[PDB]
Amino acid sequence: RVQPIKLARVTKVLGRTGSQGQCTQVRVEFMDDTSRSIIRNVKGPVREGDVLTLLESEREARRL
Amino acid sequence: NGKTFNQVEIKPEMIGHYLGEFSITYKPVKHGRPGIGATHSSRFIP
Amino acid sequence: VTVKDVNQQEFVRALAAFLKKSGKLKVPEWVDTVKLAKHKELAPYDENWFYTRAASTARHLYLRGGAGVGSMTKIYGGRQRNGVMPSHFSRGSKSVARRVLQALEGLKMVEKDQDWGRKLTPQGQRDLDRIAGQVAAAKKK
Amino acid sequence: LRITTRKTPCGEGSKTWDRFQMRIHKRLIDLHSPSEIVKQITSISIEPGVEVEVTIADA
Amino acid sequence: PEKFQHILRVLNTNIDGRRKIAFAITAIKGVGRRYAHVVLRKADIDLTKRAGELTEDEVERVITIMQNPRQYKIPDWFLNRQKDVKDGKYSQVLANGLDNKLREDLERLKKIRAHRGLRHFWGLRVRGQHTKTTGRRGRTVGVSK
Amino acid sequence: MGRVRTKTVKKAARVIIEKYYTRLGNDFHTNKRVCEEIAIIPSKKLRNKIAGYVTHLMKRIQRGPVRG
Amino acid sequence: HVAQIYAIRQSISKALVAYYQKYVDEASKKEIKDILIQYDRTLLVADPRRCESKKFGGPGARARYQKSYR
Amino acid sequence: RDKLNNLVLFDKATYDKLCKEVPNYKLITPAVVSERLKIRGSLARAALQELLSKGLIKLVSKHRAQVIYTRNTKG
Amino acid sequence: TPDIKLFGKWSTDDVQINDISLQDYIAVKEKYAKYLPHSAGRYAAKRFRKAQCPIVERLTNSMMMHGRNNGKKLMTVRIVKHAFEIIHLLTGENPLQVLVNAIINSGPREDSTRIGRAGTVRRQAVDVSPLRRVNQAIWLLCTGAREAAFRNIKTIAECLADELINAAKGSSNSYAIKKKDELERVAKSNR
RNA sequence: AACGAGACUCUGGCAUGCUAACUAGUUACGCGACCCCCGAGCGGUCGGCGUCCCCCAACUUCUUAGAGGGACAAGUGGCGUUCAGCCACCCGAGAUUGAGCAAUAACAGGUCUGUGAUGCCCUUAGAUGUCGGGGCUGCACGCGCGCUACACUGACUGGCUCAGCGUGUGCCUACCCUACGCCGGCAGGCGCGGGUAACCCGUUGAACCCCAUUCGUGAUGGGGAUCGGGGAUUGCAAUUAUUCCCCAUGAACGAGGAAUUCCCAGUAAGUGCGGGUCAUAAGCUUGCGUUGAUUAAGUCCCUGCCCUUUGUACACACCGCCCG
Repeated sequence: RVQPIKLARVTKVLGRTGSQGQCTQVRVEFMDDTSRSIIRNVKGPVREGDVLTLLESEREARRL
Repeated sequence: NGKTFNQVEIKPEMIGHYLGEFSITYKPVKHGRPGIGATHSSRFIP
Repeated sequence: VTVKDVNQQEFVRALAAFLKKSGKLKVPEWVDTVKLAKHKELAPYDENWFYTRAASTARHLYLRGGAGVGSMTKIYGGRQRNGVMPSHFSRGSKSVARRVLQALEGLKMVEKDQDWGRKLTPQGQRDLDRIAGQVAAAKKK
Repeated sequence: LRITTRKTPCGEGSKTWDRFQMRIHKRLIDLHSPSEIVKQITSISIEPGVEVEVTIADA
Repeated sequence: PEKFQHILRVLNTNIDGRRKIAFAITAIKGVGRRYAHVVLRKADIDLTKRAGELTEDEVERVITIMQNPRQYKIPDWFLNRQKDVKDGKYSQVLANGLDNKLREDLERLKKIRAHRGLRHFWGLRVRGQHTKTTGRRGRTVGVSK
Repeated sequence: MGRVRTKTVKKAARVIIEKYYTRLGNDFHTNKRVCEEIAIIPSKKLRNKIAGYVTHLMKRIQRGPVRG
Repeated sequence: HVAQIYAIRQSISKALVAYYQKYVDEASKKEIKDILIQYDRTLLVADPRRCESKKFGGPGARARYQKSYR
Repeated sequence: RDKLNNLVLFDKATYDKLCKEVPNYKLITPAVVSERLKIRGSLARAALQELLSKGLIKLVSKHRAQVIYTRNTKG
Repeated sequence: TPDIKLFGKWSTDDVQINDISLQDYIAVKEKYAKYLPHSAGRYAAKRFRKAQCPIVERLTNSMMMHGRNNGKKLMTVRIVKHAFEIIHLLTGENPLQVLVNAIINSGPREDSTRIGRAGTVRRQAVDVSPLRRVNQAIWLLCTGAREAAFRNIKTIAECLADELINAAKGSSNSYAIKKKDELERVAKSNR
């Protein structure tokens, strides 16, 4: 939306979800706040410690 | 042919050719009316 | 220099020109009606293809132990597109190569030596390495 | 020696084959000595079914 | 440069000055690309320029070198026709005469009424080919009630 | 991966440690050559396995008592 | 044409090394070893990869002919 | 398919523009001459060979299947 | 230069990655600069192993596609040497910085996927890996030059260098920056 | 306790260790011969290029094939009951290179046209047992496996330069693989010679690829279907064209609906070759090299399979059973 482009980085990978394992739950640290953390769904193959490019942190994951 | 002796007169215009080109050995063909299984539809009865 | 040192694309294009100056090579009449191999679909664009191919003939004899009319054709043969059928390899013409090698032998740049094949005369081997340095003189190797 | 042929007589069912192979072996020992004592000692003292071929000369 | 002329008419087919000389000539029937790269070289002219750059003097020679090929020493095997059959000579056939010649040989093979003319008249393949799965024009077939 | 040891290894590994406890080291290569002499293992690949498990057991036997 | 290029590179790299290994001391060639193996690209090592053997029911070793149910 | 117009030899405006398009364009390939003018493309191949003998263009790379030419190599 | 290869003429120094997000999956100059893009044929037997190999090589790999061009990697390298050459004459830069912008500008920020509910199509918006962005961006722009030269008088080299310009400076005349924005326009809707 | 799994056999990957080689090489000279000064020098010599010469030379790295060794979750760090194991890393060839072999029980699966394997029935002199001719190729149509294409990442014409698994007359009853010389545009013909084969063909001088011309976005020179005439080879015989070659003719086709197949590393795809059938002839099948990607490191959504629990009017087993 009218939020500027955010950047947030992985702290840990949780497990794979979706109905073919195509989605991946992941925990991410906000990269400006070190006590803030949100759970996300990320499509691509990820390792740990890599940075994403979030368009919002209003969105939050809860299920497949 | 297979049973039949088809008679022919020899012309001077036939020279070089064989005898067997001037007598056929099959019926040219007619049809037809496609039959039953003649496609992916024929089936069932009981 | 030895002919090994230089580029070979350059080698032929000066060797072909060399021969045609000196009145060398008595050519066959058929040279403007000749497909040139069984696997071609056309005549060459070139109008001096005979001069070009005699260059490539004499070069290979310098390297390898020398071989007859059969082997020269096998070196030149390529792929044959049979249309709807899959492509296959085949050999080209023979009677052209049989005129090439006999035309060279008239100049005594080759000669029928022992062990089943023509081999290149010392006079021939002199003339190759003579123009081999002319290549390096020209551009700059 | 390779033989690559059908595993099924009267072909039916999934298409299968069978590789058979035979491996021959050759090796030769060259001697130079009188032909008598060679042809004497050679033909004896052989237990298995293994062939031997003596040659007069080759070199 | 060279604005002089373009598309022209020659015997029985209109030939453009747009295309290269050899390839331009091929449009005339009885002349393939292979037949033209010979005839141009017997005429001793360039094939490295367009057909619209030829002069009238030049093209007048072309048709003569074409239509008397034996007399300009193009071999007999390199012709369309060797001993036509019942005409007694080597021949080279060009555009509108080709069709006339062709229609004769069809007529001849129904005159004698060989296997050939029958297959021609029935509209079926002359040469050894299966017609079971080859053709179609036709395919609408039904059988139900 | 995989390669979980079978019972044929674990049966003889225990036996070989009980009756030749003294001969054992804790190196792979030494424990191999001992198994080669105190017994015959009819394969080569099998020998390389039984040694490695004999080694892996001998690590734990130098701690508290094994129950096998 | 291709695989020959990698072969001649792999040999000349090792050739140079062997000359130092035999007639010169350790610390000369140890240095040279660190440089080459940095951008290793099979200069001092060799691929174990060669072609696998075809089995029936395919034109390739893995690829299979088409299967029809009707 | 489509119909695109082409010319196998030059006329006035093409030829005159051809001499003055050179300093205005940094990249020069036969393909670019196909679009900016209505030119066959094989015409543009030999047209550039002519210009290089005058030194109005400069070669920068050459190959069998593609060739590049530049303005004058100035800056 | 004497201790680090160029490209045969093109510096890999004065080349930056201008994101902090997409570096460590874009690299070209740490020591990974080489005279040519080629490998011995190790590129993948682990998931992490893909990343390491150069960006310039990855570009050459994804350029040869669609049947007739497979297994012709040497022909492919001809197109790339002309590409950088054309890019340098045409605009005048270190022509790798062009490519790095072209990759970074073409990678999506958000993406959609499928989710099964009620036997009917519903879609869900999700994020994307940096490794995904690079893989996608290399795919997209290579499709452009392949598409354009399928009936054009222009060669693929010319087409490809044009496609990296319009990607490196967004202008929506490329096949990439169009198709990027299509995905994100969907991802806004169903979210 | 037993069978299957594994173990096993074959194959690939690691040896400057071992064993030994004119039917395998290398190196070294001895060399003398050819070649060009091409570089120092002069041409010699020194250096460079291959071939002949090579030995009573030296050696076995390369090639060949035998005996052996090497890899075990071995070592380290995490994790696990600290058990069985799992993950990362060092060394390095990482614990999966690919095949062969494979249980219990079953199917009214295929095969009486492989069988001098076989029951019963039939037929057996006007024979279902021999010669001649025709057919299995006949087309308004429906479907499957494939091959070749729709071009410029191309075609065309020249030039350069690399490989492997094999096979071959002396066999079946008449037959092989071919070098070299000569004649022909080509198919081909003709004269001589070798090969029982790491010995002769064949240092298999293959294609894609590579380098330089020509064509120009045009159903075009892309595509090569259809079709006319002519020339060769096999055979006792070539017509409904056996096969091969030359000239001419120049179609559909300009990226493909509903659907659907196959594939994870020297793998897919592109590209050629050998073997099989063979008197003549692969668009097939079986193996082999060469060039060599993108994408994944997952899941039970679809399709299907293994184990437990549960329900059943089913057991010819849901392709079941059963109501008006």
